[PDB]
Amino acid sequence: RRRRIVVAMTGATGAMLGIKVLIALRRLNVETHLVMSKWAEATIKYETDYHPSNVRALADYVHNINDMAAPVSSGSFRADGMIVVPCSMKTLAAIHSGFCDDLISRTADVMLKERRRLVLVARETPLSEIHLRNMLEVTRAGAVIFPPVPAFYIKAGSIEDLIDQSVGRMLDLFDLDTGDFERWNGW
Amino acid sequence: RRRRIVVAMTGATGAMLGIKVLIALRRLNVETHLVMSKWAEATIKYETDYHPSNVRALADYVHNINDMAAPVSSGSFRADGMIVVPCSMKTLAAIHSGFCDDLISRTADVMLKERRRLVLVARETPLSEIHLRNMLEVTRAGAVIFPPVPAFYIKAGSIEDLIDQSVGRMLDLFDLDTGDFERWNGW
Amino acid sequence: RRRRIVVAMTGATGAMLGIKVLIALRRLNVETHLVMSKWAEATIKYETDYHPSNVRALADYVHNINDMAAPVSSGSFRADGMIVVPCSMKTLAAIHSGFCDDLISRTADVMLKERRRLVLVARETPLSEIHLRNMLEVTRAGAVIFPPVPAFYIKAGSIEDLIDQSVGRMLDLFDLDTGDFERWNGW
Amino acid sequence: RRRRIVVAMTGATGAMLGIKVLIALRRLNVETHLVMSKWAEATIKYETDYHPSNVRALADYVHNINDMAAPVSSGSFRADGMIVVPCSMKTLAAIHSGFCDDLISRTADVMLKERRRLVLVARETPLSEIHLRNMLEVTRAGAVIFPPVPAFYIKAGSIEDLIDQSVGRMLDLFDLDTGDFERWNGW
Amino acid sequence: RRRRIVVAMTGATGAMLGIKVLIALRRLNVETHLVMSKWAEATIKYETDYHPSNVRALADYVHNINDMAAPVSSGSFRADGMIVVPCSMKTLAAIHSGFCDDLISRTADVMLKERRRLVLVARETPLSEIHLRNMLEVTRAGAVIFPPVPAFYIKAGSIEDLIDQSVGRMLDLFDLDTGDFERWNGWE
Amino acid sequence: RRRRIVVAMTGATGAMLGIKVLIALRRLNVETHLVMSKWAEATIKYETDYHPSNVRALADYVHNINDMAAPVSSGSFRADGMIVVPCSMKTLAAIHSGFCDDLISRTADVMLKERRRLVLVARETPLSEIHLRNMLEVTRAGAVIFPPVPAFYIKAGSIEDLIDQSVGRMLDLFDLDTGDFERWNGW
Amino acid sequence: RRRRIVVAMTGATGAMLGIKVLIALRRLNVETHLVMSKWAEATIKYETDYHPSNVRALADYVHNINDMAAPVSSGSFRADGMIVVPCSMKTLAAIHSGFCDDLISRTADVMLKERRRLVLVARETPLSEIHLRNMLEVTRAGAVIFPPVPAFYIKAGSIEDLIDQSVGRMLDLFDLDTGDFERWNGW
Amino acid sequence: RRRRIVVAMTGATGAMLGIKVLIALRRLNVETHLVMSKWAEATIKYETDYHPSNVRALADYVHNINDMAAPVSSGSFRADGMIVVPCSMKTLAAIHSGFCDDLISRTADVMLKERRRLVLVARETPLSEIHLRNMLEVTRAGAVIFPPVPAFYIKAGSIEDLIDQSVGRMLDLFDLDTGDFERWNGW
Ligand SMILES: Cc1cc2nc3c(=O)[nH]c(=O)nc-3n(C[C@H](O)[C@H](O)[C@H](O)COP(=O)(O)O)c2cc1C
Ligand SMILES: Cc1cc2nc3c(=O)[nH]c(=O)nc-3n(C[C@H](O)[C@H](O)[C@H](O)COP(=O)(O)O)c2cc1C
Ligand SMILES: Cc1cc2nc3c(=O)[nH]c(=O)nc-3n(C[C@H](O)[C@H](O)[C@H](O)COP(=O)(O)O)c2cc1C
Ligand SMILES: Cc1cc2nc3c(=O)[nH]c(=O)nc-3n(C[C@H](O)[C@H](O)[C@H](O)COP(=O)(O)O)c2cc1C
Ligand SMILES: Cc1cc2nc3c(=O)[nH]c(=O)nc-3n(C[C@H](O)[C@H](O)[C@H](O)COP(=O)(O)O)c2cc1C
Ligand SMILES: Cc1cc2nc3c(=O)[nH]c(=O)nc-3n(C[C@H](O)[C@H](O)[C@H](O)COP(=O)(O)O)c2cc1C
Ligand SMILES: Cc1cc2nc3c(=O)[nH]c(=O)nc-3n(C[C@H](O)[C@H](O)[C@H](O)COP(=O)(O)O)c2cc1C
Ligand SMILES: Cc1cc2nc3c(=O)[nH]c(=O)nc-3n(C[C@H](O)[C@H](O)[C@H](O)COP(=O)(O)O)c2cc1C
Ligand code: DMA
Ligand code: DMA
Ligand code: DMA
Ligand code: DMA
Ligand code: DMA
Ligand code: DMA
Ligand code: DMA
Ligand code: DMA
Repeated sequence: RRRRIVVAMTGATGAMLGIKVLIALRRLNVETHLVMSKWAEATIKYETDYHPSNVRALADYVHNINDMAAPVSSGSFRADGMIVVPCSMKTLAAIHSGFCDDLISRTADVMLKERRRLVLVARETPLSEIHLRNMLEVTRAGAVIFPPVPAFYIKAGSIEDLIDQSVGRMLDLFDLDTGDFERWNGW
Repeated sequence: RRRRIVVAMTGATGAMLGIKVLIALRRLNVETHLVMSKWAEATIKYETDYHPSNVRALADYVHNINDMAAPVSSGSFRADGMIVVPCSMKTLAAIHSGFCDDLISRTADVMLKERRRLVLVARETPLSEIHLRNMLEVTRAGAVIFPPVPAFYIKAGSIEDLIDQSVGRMLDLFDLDTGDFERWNGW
Repeated sequence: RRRRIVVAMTGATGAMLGIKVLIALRRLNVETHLVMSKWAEATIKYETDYHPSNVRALADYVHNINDMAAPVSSGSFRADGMIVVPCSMKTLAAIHSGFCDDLISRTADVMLKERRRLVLVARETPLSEIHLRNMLEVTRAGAVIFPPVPAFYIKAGSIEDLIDQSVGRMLDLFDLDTGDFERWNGW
Repeated sequence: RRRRIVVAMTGATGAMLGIKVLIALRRLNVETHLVMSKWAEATIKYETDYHPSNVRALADYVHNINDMAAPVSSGSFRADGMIVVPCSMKTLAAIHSGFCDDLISRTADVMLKERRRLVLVARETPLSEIHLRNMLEVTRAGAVIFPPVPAFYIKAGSIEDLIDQSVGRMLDLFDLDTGDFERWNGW
Repeated sequence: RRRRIVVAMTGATGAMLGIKVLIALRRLNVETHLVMSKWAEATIKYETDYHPSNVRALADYVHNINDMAAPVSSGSFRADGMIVVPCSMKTLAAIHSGFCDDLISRTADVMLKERRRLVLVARETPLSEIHLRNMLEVTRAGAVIFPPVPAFYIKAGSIEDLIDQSVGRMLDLFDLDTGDFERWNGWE
Repeated sequence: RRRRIVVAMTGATGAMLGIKVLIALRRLNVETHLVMSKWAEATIKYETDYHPSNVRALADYVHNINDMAAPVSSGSFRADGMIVVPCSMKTLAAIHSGFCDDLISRTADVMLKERRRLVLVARETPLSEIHLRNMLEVTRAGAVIFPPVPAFYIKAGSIEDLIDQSVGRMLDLFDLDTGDFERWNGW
Repeated sequence: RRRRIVVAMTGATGAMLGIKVLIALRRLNVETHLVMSKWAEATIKYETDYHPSNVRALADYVHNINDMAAPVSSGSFRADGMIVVPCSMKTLAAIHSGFCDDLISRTADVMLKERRRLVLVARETPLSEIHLRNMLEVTRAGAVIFPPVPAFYIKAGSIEDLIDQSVGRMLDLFDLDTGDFERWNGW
Repeated sequence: RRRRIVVAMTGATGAMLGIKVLIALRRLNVETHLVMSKWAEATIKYETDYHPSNVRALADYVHNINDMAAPVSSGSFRADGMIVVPCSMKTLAAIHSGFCDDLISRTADVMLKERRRLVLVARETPLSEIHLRNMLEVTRAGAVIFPPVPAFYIKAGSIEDLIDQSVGRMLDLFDLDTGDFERWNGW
């Protein structure tokens, strides 16, 4: 019935990106399935005013990071995509290597084998050859690398305006239209 | 005598990153050599309150984008590094491919052959396999890929605070200390 | 203004190598930051007369293996080098793959992206194609593989004499001279 | 009816490893064929109390390094394996490249084409990309790389104890049990 | 306390390039360690008015090509870099393959493993796929390929002027300024 | 009925090499088709006594650098080979990449697809990994890389002697004998 | 005026192939330049009735294996091709690696760079991955691998009949027709 | 109880090699399973005095080339190895590509997956890059390439003497000793 998208958050800086993804997906009437890593919860508390319990309330369903029996861990579970936002280099490497020992990496591993859209908001700078090799080869395996670089051409008035443009551009990859930002139409 | 760094700006969004790099380098008593692409001047006018003539005044020397006889185009010219900020995918590809048909790509080509530090603030999202292949292989050739992703863990109060942290992290790669941002020291 | 070097120990045999690196680095007035793996602590207990607390007293600062918020885990933290001594195949693989899920592998991951010297005293024999592929490719990413093979040409009288020579050659890679071993100068 | 093993010594430090291999193999009733390089003889004289004449007496047969007509140089010659101990980087590269211009490299070249066990006690530190590429690719061709790294977990009392453990683990690869060292069996 | 640079000469044409490197480094108070191959000595005799004994006098220390126990053959030996000038395809291949069976190739092999600057003035034309593969892959291992192609834009009045510029550009890679050639500064 | 050879000059130093190639080819009764890049004309003026109009007078036919409709730009046009002398790194990369947006790179692109001899006098030092990758891979596509390195073994009396020898060796690749230099015949 | 072909013999079994190549080329009015390795001379003596001096008399010119100043060692020397018959794995590896430390490997190295026909009668069985890697990659560099495998379909009456057929097929690669063997034209 | 070896003959010249393999294996008390391709039967008739029915009588079991249900086509069937003698380039390519559309290529495909010894007496000269790519990559997959090149150093008196030596060296790869040829033991 309703479209399903798995939203995974990891311990890279940029926790507000994952929070605003859940808000935008809820408004778009998308059934969300949230998984938060241990260090994702730590960065949520430290960088934002949200508590992990507040972020869990923004999602239709929540699954435990270590619960490999969760419904989303099986390819038979029907879902239409997954976004890891923000995505740490550790989780990027787990997905690239195939070492799927938690629910985030396993569900991403499953999305790739089932040929479902997987978007990794990989946040790190500068990049080593390890990071770039992982990005290139996971891209060839089917994933989409979305570095959250600001779009300064929108003449933003606040940090939130840039984050809203980024979140809207992320969800474009699932053929979803937030209508929350100004798309380019020339000068 | 004074350290020399070539500062190149291209037509990717984020012109304020290159402007604040020139300001920080001037304060650090670094002799700067500025080159601006045609579309870099266009994005400076459109996203910022600066005019190209204002940015040129922030640099000790300015060289024309099409002047292949400029001093910085020769490896015999002594310089200590180059940063392309912001760096478009087009200029990243010119450097990766070796098609050095303007002063920015030629000077970058020269920095790589002379084994001088070259930093590319490559701004694009999402990334295709073309972008990532260019990033990986130019990295193996010696360049440093620095995607300008914000560091939200600093609890920034403004867009300028995030840009200042990014610029300071860029210049760390030249062993320069702005002292303009708060470095991580735990929670 | 002292030089900072991260000393990481893992659960490969040869715990005395890491202990003597700390002792050396202290005598040369280097500020050492020690991280010990869980199995490093076990190997320290089993094959040396030291206790992990004795090892911690040899370092200027100690960080917990699971504390991903430690200062050394960020590239903004300035450091001059990192040595993993001894380095197990497990940790070598974590660094090669990029699966940086503890402080040793994350700090090493940061050293590579910030282009700082990383020395892996990788101890294992014989070597599989997995080990050698990881060594070769992590070398291309910037790390130095240092197998702790004895230099019998020094005509040592004890195991400790051979360890001292190995430790001295390790620290040569950071441009540090222990002056504790006979450098080669003909027969 | 006796098993034949070619024992080759090259000019890497650690000549005692090859001497003890000859002693251990004689104990095990293996017919040994010794080949010593020119710089192996110099190394034997420098760092051991053995003269090359003493080492030749430890072997059943001795062949000249320059004698490409020696029996071991033909694949039609029955042999069960070969160990280069210690193995220099030069000889590792001769075997990797295929430039078989002396009896050691040619016999190793023959062992690989006849699909016989070839162990290279490659001793060098630190390792360059050249060394590791040669190790990885000669491994894929069928060779076993055995860095002589000490097993400190045996809680040794002398340098000789650690050499004995290494020699025993080397000969494990030929399915031989010296019985002179303590194998791991838990704490 | 002085900087040490190993200067290796091989049997590629261009022996004067190595001779002028030794002279320039002496001028810069660099302690030079010279190794000459067998065919480098033949090339010196044929192409120059120097005898190998004259070239050896230009260096602070000279090591035998066959002496694998020379000080420079160990990584424990302190040194800031090595330049092979001129560098034959044979020696380029020895370094690329790792077949380090003489003092020049072994010392270069050691420079690469110790992460020290290694410059190969590789002289050959035209180039085969063998040469180019060796150049590309040894570059990735850390070496610098410096083909001695003349910089005609200096408007030289003699062969020696072009050689002096090449030698100065070589030593730039060791952060050394001979001050004996005109660096580019736009159109004169 | 005469052989046709395209002579292309680019903005690398060494303009006299291309001028002498034209003179040598004229003496050998070869119909030459000249294309000069914009920066080739500037280098001709700067480092030689020739004017570009003098160089055009040495050729049988001259085509404009931006005229993609020139006869030599089509494979249907009969031609026996092409030499780019001197060849910049920029034009080397244009040919390697296939970005054939001027008459020199397009004609070279055509020579490769029609399996005609293409000689690139690629002049640059030192060489980066970008340059060498382009040289290796364009060689595999069919091109011949000819770095203009002097042949001191001819015991030359002037710069012109060494240039004459290089030019003669260049034209050897087209099975042409200038007879203007001394070929090697032993000591 | 006459065609020049370098004939190189190495220390693989099959010296009679090289001798019969020299006889066939003399009959075809080809100027032959012979180079014999040290182990080719030993092989000639052992498995043929020829003395090396008899083989030298079959050639128009002879050059010493260690004479790097011989005429054929330079690309400036006019020559139409080279055949190494028989070709050892050692010499195959010297050519593949580029380690051209004798006149045979240097002349072959020169033939490849000058784009002249090079035929390697590589004789070894079985083949290792080293041998096949060298064969494949030297082929891509321009060489032709000619294993001297007998053509039994000619219905030979002696060993010499099969040798004559191999020699004729070898020289087919130089566009030469010995005319002393029966080519295939159906049953 | 008895050793089983699959003997496959294909349509390359050298049918007598396959016949003599069958005779040698019968003498060695090895249970042989013969498969002949269509063009091997034509080759047997043309260059030997045997009829295909005579060759079938030399084997213990015979299977039809198109019978994909034969016992040897399954990995569950116990067998100790397989030799394809002689091996055409077509069959070499079928095994390399995996296009196992007859019993010879499928049985070889099975031998590789079950990790059993597979020897390909690949006969062709000269070799293309296609042939050598197939040889190299099928070798890495487990097969042994055995070019039937004669060993002239045995000082043979007839064609059959050289064939007997090749056959004995072939079966050396199955740890079998025909004992009817002189192995090398010096001059
Ligand atoms: C405050 C803080 C910020 C961090 N930011 C990043 C980051 O931007 N990128 C990254 O790759 N890792 C970052 N890390 C490190 C990761 O949290 C660490 O590698 C962790 O093991 C990743 O775990 P996870 O992917 O399972 O959530 C940060 C850590 C902390 C404590
Ligand atoms: C307003 C604007 C913003 C742009 N932002 C980017 C960008 O973020 N990344 C990118 O690769 N190209 C961007 N482009 C496109 C580049 O300007 C374009 O590819 C141009 O050819 C690059 O030229 P240059 O690198 O020589 O300056 C942008 C263009 C415009 C007009
Ligand atoms: C006594 C002992 C000795 C060990 N020696 C080695 C070794 O030499 N090399 C290795 O790769 N692993 C060795 N291991 C196994 C590692 O401890 C194990 O793989 C562990 O997962 C490594 O974890 P760490 O790198 O986080 O310390 C040893 C284990 C024990 C108990
Ligand atoms: C005293 C001494 C110790 C050496 N130790 C090593 C070593 O440990 N590893 C290495 O690759 N080369 C070492 N070498 C250099 C080799 O001996 C040199 O490369 C030589 O050419 C190897 O030749 P071979 O393999 O034929 O014996 C050493 C040389 C000397 C004089
Ligand atoms: C006069 C002369 C000039 C030579 N020039 C070159 C050259 O320019 N490039 C090259 O690769 N080899 C050249 N050689 C060949 C090398 O000397 C030969 O390959 C030798 O084996 C190299 O040995 P080395 O590198 O140890 O000195 C030349 C030889 C001679 C006699
Ligand atoms: C005086 C001068 C000398 C130059 N020499 C070289 C050179 O030797 N090699 C090179 O790659 N570029 C050299 N360049 C830079 C090229 O001219 C520049 O990259 C240009 O874009 C090449 O354009 P073209 O290949 O279309 O002629 C030189 C430039 C100048 C002004
Ligand atoms: C009698 C005899 C036969 C040989 N046959 C071969 C052979 O068929 N293939 C091979 O690669 N090496 C063979 N060799 C070994 C080579 O002679 C040896 O590797 C030598 O180093 C090659 O040197 P060269 O290529 O410079 O002549 C044989 C050696 C001897 C003594
Ligand atoms: C008389 C004759 C001799 C042949 N010799 C060879 C040969 O030596 N090598 C080869 O690859 N093909 C040779 N062929 C071609 C093969 O028979 C042909 O490619 C066939 O398709 C192979 O089929 P098979 O491998 O299934 O037997 C020969 C063909 C004929 C008629
Ligand atoms: C947790 C669980 C039962 C996973 C199995 O589903 P899958 O994605 O591995 O595919 P399949 O339905 O074939 O088992
Ligand atoms: C613009 C110009 C004259 C470039 C030449 O310098 P380079 O970097 O190509 O090196 P070199 O000094 O050897 O010519
Ligand atoms: C604990 C912590 C702050 C980790 C992030 O380090 P970083 O190097 O990724 O920081 P940045 O790239 O934003 O400078
Ligand atoms: C001394 C000698 C005979 C060397 C050739 O060995 P080989 O393995 O090539 O012999 P063959 O392949 O002929 O059995
Ligand atoms: C001549 C000689 C003794 C060389 C050893 O140098 P090395 O670098 O291989 O030894 P180590 O690594 O122990 O310093
Ligand atoms: C100026 C022009 C006609 C270019 C097309 O040449 P082409 O070789 O691509 O065309 P064709 O394949 O028909 O020769
Ligand atoms: C003995 C000798 C002169 C060797 C040089 O040959 P080469 O082909 O390398 O010289 P060049 O490239 O100048 O023609
Ligand atoms: C004719 C037949 C039964 C073929 C199956 O062989 P297999 O080795 O593919 O079967 P399995 O894997 O079940 O042993």
